[PDB]
Amino acid sequence: ITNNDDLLIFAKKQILDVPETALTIAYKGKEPVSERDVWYFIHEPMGFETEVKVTKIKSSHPWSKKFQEIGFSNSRRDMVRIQTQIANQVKKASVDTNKINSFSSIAMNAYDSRILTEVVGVVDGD
Amino acid sequence: LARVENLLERLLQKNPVIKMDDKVVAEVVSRNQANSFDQYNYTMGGAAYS
Repeated sequence: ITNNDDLLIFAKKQILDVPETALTIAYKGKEPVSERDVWYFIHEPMGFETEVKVTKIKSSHPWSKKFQEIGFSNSRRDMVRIQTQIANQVKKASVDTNKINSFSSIAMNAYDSRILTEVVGVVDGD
Repeated sequence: LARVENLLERLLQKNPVIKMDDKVVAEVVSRNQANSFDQYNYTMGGAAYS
């Protein structure tokens, strides 16, 4: 990009100016929870009275008697996520260097044609 | 007192094996390792995955 407004919006997109929070709730009610519904969260001791949008569900079978785990505002850190990020960055770097090897070879290849042009012009000038 | 002995024997029958789950253990271990990794990254400025 060349203008300043696009750079400004890009820079605004490039940083996070709020604490990164992730909420997890153990729910044991009768009403089922879907992947789209937005609930109302009220929890006085933790100072919560808001609307929460579901982003992660770990449900059990209806006959399993177990609780449900529901997430909001992205997920906890975890290591396997970090390893996946590192692996995909490694793959991107590998494809980048594979492409740039061919690009450098072409730069060498593109040199010989211009060398020939210089030689032909030198002969013509003589 | 014989039925006390019978119930104690029946209660001795129980297998002393307590099956403990592995998936939750792995997930908690991963979370703690992620906490350690974030700590080490913060102490190194930002010269890490993030």
